[PDB]
Amino acid sequence: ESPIGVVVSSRRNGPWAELTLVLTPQELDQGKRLLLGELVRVSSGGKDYVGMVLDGYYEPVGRSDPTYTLALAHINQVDLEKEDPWARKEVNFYHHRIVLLGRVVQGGLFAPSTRLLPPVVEARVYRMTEEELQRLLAAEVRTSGSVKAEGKRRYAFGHLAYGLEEGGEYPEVVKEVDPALFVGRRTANFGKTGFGKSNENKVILTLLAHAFPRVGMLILDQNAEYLLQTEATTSPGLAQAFKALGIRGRIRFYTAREEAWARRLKEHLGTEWREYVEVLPLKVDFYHFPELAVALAYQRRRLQGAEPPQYLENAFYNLEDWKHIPDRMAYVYGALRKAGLTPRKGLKIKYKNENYDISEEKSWGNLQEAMENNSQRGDNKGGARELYSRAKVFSFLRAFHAPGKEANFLETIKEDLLGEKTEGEGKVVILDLPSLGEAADFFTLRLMDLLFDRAVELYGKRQANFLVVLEEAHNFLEDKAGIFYRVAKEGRKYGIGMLYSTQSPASIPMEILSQTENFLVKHLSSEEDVKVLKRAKAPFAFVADFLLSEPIIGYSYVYFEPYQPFVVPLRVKLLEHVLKSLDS
Amino acid sequence: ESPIGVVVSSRRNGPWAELTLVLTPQELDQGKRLLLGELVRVSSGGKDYVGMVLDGYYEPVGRSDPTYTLALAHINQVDLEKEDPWARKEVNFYHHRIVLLGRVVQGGLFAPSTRLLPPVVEARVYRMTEEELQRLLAAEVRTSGSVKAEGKRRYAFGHLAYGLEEGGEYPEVVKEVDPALFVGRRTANFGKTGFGKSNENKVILTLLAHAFPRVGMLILDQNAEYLLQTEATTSPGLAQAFKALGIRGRIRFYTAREEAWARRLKEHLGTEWREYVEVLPLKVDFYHFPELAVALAYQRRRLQGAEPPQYLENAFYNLEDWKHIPDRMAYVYGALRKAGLTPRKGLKIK
Amino acid sequence: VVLEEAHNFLEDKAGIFYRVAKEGRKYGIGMLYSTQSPASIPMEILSQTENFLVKHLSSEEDVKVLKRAKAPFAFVADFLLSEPIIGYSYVYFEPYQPFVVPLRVKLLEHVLKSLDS
Amino acid sequence: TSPGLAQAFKALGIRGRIRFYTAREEAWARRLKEHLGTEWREYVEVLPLKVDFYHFPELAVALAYQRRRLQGAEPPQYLENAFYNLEDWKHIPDRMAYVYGALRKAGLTPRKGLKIK
Amino acid sequence: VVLEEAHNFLEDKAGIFYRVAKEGRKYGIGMLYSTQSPASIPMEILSQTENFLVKHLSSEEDVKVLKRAKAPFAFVADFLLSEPIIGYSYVYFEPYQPFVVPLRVKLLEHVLKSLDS
Repeated sequence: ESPIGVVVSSRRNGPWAELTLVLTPQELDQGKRLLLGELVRVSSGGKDYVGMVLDGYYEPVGRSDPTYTLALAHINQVDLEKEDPWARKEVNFYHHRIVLLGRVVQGGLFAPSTRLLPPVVEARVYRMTEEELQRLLAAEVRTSGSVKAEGKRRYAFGHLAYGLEEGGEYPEVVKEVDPALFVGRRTANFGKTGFGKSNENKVILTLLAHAFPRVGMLILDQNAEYLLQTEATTSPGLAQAFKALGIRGRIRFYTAREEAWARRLKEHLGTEWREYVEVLPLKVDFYHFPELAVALAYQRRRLQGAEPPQYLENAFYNLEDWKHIPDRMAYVYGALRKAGLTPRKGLKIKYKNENYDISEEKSWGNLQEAMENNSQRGDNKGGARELYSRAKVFSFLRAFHAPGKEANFLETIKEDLLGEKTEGEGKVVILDLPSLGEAADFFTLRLMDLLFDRAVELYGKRQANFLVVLEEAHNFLEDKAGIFYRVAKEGRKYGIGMLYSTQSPASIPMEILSQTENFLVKHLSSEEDVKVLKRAKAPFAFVADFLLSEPIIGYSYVYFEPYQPFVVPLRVKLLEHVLKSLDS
Repeated sequence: ESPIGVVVSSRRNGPWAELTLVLTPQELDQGKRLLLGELVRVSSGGKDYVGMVLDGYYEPVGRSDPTYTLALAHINQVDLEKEDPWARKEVNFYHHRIVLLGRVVQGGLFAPSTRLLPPVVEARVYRMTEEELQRLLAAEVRTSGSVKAEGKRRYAFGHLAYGLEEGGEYPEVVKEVDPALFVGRRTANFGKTGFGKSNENKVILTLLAHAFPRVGMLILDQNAEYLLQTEATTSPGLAQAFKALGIRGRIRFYTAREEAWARRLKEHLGTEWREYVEVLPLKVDFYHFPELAVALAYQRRRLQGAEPPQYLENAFYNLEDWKHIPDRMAYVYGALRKAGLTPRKGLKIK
Repeated sequence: VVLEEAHNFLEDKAGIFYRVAKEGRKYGIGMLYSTQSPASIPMEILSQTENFLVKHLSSEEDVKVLKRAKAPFAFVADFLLSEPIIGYSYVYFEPYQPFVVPLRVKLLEHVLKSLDS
Repeated sequence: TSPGLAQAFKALGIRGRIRFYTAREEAWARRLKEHLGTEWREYVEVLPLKVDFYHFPELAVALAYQRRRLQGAEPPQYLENAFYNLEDWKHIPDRMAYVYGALRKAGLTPRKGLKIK
Repeated sequence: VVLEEAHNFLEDKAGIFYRVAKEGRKYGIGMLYSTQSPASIPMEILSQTENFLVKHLSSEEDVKVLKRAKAPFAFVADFLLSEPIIGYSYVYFEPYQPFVVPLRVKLLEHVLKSLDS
């Protein structure tokens, strides 16, 4: 209840007002210290201001020579702490710099900065208490003289901390976050690898599922750390988090390794694991969907110089026309069978006028010979015949082919997220991208194009209401004509949110960064990464030096646009403690 | 075990916390000195910090005029050491700056930098011991309240040194690396030629080969230095190191001068050199891979303004299609034959 | 992949070596690249590099870009700029190393004599 | 609580000045009925936002030519030729037959009674 | 190979003399090239050079480039800029020479007289 020190000066340094505080020898003996980045209370003329410690330095006070006094005692082996108390009282001062961030007025409105500069005899500095700190983190910017809205329930996201220093942690001062900030808005996760990215991504997704049971998710799992993230560690995944919370029939898992994941799911979720996770195949029968086979081959590696062959281009554009002619479709099916794709039993074609059986080895030989008897003159050289002759281009499709499937998981996911009968009620979709091998990039881009077009059709009727979780976003957001770039720019108009994570803010386009609403930043060691962060968001200039020099795991700076007063340093809660708290 | 000097100032300079201390005449006469870049211990408030010596200079202490005093002592031919000791002790001070890197807490956790700034009357500076240095070099970053992870075996890489200055070499403080740091990640080697790049690269490759016998290497040797010892140097190559370590049948050497390299390998490794190194040709049959020849023609020098001919462009972009028409392949084979490339016996075209 | 004089290959952002250096971690391909001109290497590769071994550099731009890439290299700029010592290198292995460590590096002969024992 | 231009015009008594173009006429008409009342047709006029591409093929050609072009732009030659010579083609009927046939094969339903030569 | 007015042959990266300078050490071909403006030589060739014999330079760009290539030349930049002395040369042989040494070079007549004895 006493002032920390004495205010000796004040001024305005650019757009911010600052004051100088001095700690006396009597106070330093009692152990009174000020940490950097700490928030303090400044009282001047009946008004309370919000302050922050910026700098600390040593200056002589009065007519003293600290260097001569201290050096002389060392030479004479004089113990200042015990033998010469009067020489210790004249050099034991310390200075600090405090900025005035603003005020909390009315009913939680935050008035930024100030136009009144306090005189040195009217200003006092106090240490904030836990009750005051709780009301400070709830302050927010609204217009003027208006009533606070209140409303949706809030959830604890993390508690205030000032680094790893002893006494700088406040477990009871928690920042409560309304999960509505992550619905329909962009969220960026920055920081070095292995500093707490996955824990705070799973915490966000667990709060969204609990608070909003009608908002879906599309998780493109690149590192396989979202379904069962036990991963020989002790941090649970979303499937285990949902089991604890009692959420059933909301996770749909797509993978090409169904047997491997089913065994893992059984040993972690128990015998009843099918009530929480549904496993679906990512393999497709290319005989049922030959248009996917041509599209996959049309957009392959194309070593250095891009050389899309003419015969693939003709088949790519005119494959739908060929489906009405059984004569031409024989070459398409024969091309797939020649490459080595195993067909289902009983599959029959209608080459010429005789029905052949591709699945049978003897009849497949007769069809092969008949395709050479006709191919003895001009006939229809080109088009379908080119595919049959150059059928080695479909060799790589063997890994993705499963006879007798008729699934088309691309259409299944669209019905899961934007289906008419699947209206609301939530649906979490997790895709095992590594199991898709080299076709993961083709199917991910094709899926996003399919989902975005359906979201536009629903405009004026209902919103999409699903979130896109993207990992290593710098590989997808760097192209101004990419589908992910368009979603991150035009997705707010159709109720589509994005939670994209990357290790470097400098690799994201500045126009994408300037539109992101929520920022969660961890340790960054690159000068350009910090500079880009300060360029996009002005408030991040007060924590720029801390980010460069403090590799602390689990320590994050959060900022939610547009009505948050300042950047709050937080120690993000572990998912294990979130589950226990949500169990009440 | 006494403080090195007296701390006279402290502040924060950017993202780091620095302090200024003074060395007294008594300490300089006994030979107590601080090396630049040396790691020291800082005691403050019952806590230990790691500090690094960054700068040193000379500044007058008190109301003294060192220039006038020294100049007038020199002018009058006065031995300050044995004739006027008071004047000598009035000006024999030195100043040093030390930055605080962080703290070691729990069982080796490293807490970086500091949010707390020490008052000048309680801070003290001590020299580090070899045991403390060994403990400090083993510290690392981990979350909180956890134990060490340990695991795989480590191999010594080098020992701490503070330059070529005497007394700054610590052979007992070795740094041990885990070779898994080099598997699947990126490593950069910077420095001008002749200052130890090749030795470090060969040490890293030998450690990786010994520790991980399942990971291969593709070495692009532009200087012909990684296989055998270079002229005027006795530093062995990878073949000699593999022979010493007993690794057999893992090196496949590709060259266009197999005879000379075989002679050198017989000279160095001996009669049984074929159990360690396999020498292979570096030639391509261009009648079976005409695309290689077409590409080699298409990315020639093109001096000054580039001059890529149209026919070479269309060949480079349409050889795949031309491979299915006999006359185009006949023309290409005829061009190759007219160039001078002898074909294999019995080759027939259509 | 062991690559020498990497500034001739990593400069081209459309080249194969740039793509390898940027995306080889996913497929399990490692890179060890050596050069005496760090300033000609793109900042993305420098900032995403894990292990660093730095020796004497006779150019201010190289040391400046080294400091810009990683913050802990800010305390060893002058020593690198002014001291041509053979076999003396500053090492930094990411991501849990506190600071840059100066080392007199062992010779290959000593390493072999230690390994065979 | 901030009113739109339609509600402000209704408050000010300004009639027949707003012409609203949308592709969701039904939903916007529902919203206008909810907000402005039964006489919303005296203030706001809702009009479609569609084009008959069989009568304006230049719009279709311009739409196809200037599309997204992911990564580096790769404009096809035939699209450029059409984009620069459709006006000339308009005076040669059997060349226009190909354009109309392509539009038909795309899936654009035509009006009743359309004839080509 | 002894080359005069080297800036006319070393400008192009695809030239034969550029390739001889860049890759000629692996085959045992040496080069001694003379030019008046160091700023006309590409920085690759300048960084690949070992021996430097520098005389009076009056342009700031030349001395700036020379300092950028070789740091030890920053100690004699002003002397080079201000003193047109005939026969006065600063020598520096890489990579083990401590500092740049200023010399008055022996004339050919005196060299012949000394070598005869």
